[PDB]
Parts: sequence; structure tokens; C-alpha cells
Amino acid sequence: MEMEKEFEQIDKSGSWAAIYQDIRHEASDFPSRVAKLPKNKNRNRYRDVSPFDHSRIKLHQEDNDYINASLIKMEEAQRSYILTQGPLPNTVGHFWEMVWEQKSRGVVMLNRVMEKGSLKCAQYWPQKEEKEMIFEDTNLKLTLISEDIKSYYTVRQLELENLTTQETREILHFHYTTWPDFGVPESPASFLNFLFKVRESGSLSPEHGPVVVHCSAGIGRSGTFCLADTCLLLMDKRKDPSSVDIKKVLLEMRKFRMGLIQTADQLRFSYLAVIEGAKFIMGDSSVQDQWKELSHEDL
Repeated sequence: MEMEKEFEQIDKSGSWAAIYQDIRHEASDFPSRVAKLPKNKNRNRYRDVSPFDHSRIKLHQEDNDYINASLIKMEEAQRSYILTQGPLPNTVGHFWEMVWEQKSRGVVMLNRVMEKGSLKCAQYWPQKEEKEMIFEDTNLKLTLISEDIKSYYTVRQLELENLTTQETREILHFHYTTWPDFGVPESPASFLNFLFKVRESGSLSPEHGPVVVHCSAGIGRSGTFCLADTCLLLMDKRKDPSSVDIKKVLLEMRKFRMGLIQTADQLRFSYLAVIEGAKFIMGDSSVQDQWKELSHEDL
């Protein structure tokens, strides 16, 4: 069944909430014992969002290897992602340690530091070239090199230095700044334009470690990003849009981290993004230029 027709069936019958509840019911449940250890209580932003033991990222340190981060491994698509929470004031150093150890080239941030009047993430990267950050617990230094600000998203070029070895790497920070406080964006053009900017950078490519994706809890907006990317990749590999079942891909991803896609309107939005993205995958290259125009990214 073409997903565009499934989409109309669900929309016309008003059954998004019902489909979404079925997904919750069917989703995997695996233990998350390490997350719940008392020594780790101050490393978790939300009590009800934990990585499963089997897919958690381990820090390469002997004292405490725990970070609230999961490795999503999509075997058929041949793409991996690290999904993580917005770093806390005491875990910013752990965050950058993970980036270094996993050899990531890109960090995708889908939230603002302050949303709905409350703090959702620590300010974990430098805002001025001349004021670099030093993370003393993990022996890393971070410098802003350059920033490219567009209307609803910003790309930053960062240099991460391992102070123990003096090795350095370029990290790209992709910051989507215009996800609304409530609901989802009305059109996915801006979303897709951003996703293909991340792709074009090489950050999702197999020669690098997995991209790090986060929002506040690392399951909702972050899940929507990974779900759309994997679905479009699978349609690419097969050049067959009707083979790909978004609901099945989502349940597969939910084997690796709980709760991905937090609302029925994020699910609907995921279908819309994949449907519109398909036009490009199946060979209408000009659509990419239309997304840029519609996104009103400039100025």
C-alpha cells in the first residue's frame, strides 16, 4: 500500500491517535538497569526516558561509563544514529567525550536552549570565537570556528581538541531553531531542506562515526529526524516507495531507544515529510530547489 494512500485513509478517518496508540502497544520493552542505578540519577534529564542496556553508548572511562544515549543501527538502510538527551550542566563534558570516542562528524540539535519559558538543554557549545570552552573532567577543548545563520536553522563549524593528545577534529553543528513550541511545523519543506543539508555535509555517511541527534529528551523531534532519513534512504536503495512501511521502520527503531515519536502529530508529520521527500528520491531533482525557496531560509 502506497503510504500516500494510507495517509489519506488515516487522515480522512481521523485515526492518527489510534494508529499511534497501536505503535506504543506493540513497541519493544527491554531493560534499562544501568540508567536506573543511583549513581546515575544526576546523568538523566527525565525520569521516564532511559536508554536500554543493550544499545546504550558506553563512555570509554572506568569510573562511570554511563550517558543517556542510544545507538540506533538500521541494518538494511546501512545507517546508524546516536540519539541522546540535551546535555545537562554536569554532562556537557560526557557529551563531547562521546562525540570524540564515537568519531562523529555531525551533531544535530532540534530544540532551543529555552522553550516554553524553561531550560531544555545546557549551553554546550561556545557562542563566540574568542571564548573557547574547556571541559576539565574529560580533557577536551571546544572552539567556535564559524557560524552560518539562516532564518530557521544555523550551521556551526567547531574544532574539538583532545587535550591529552593534541589531536583535533572538525565537528559540524546543525541547529534547527524554528520547530514551534507546540505542535509540528505546518509544512515539511523546511524540515527536508535541513535534512538534506545534513546529508550534503557528509555527517551521515559511512566513512564517519554515527551522527549525534538530540532534542530535549532525544526521542520526539529526534525520532522524527531519524525516521524520515531512514525511510527515504530505504526508498532510495529500492527505488520503490510502496515497499517502505513507516510504521514498521518506527517499531524497528524503537527496539533501540524507547519512545521515539512522542505524539500522533509527529507521526503524521513524519509521513508528510517522507511523502514529500519521495519526489526527490524518485528523480525530480528540481524539488530540492523548491524546498529551499519555500523554506525562506535566506535573510
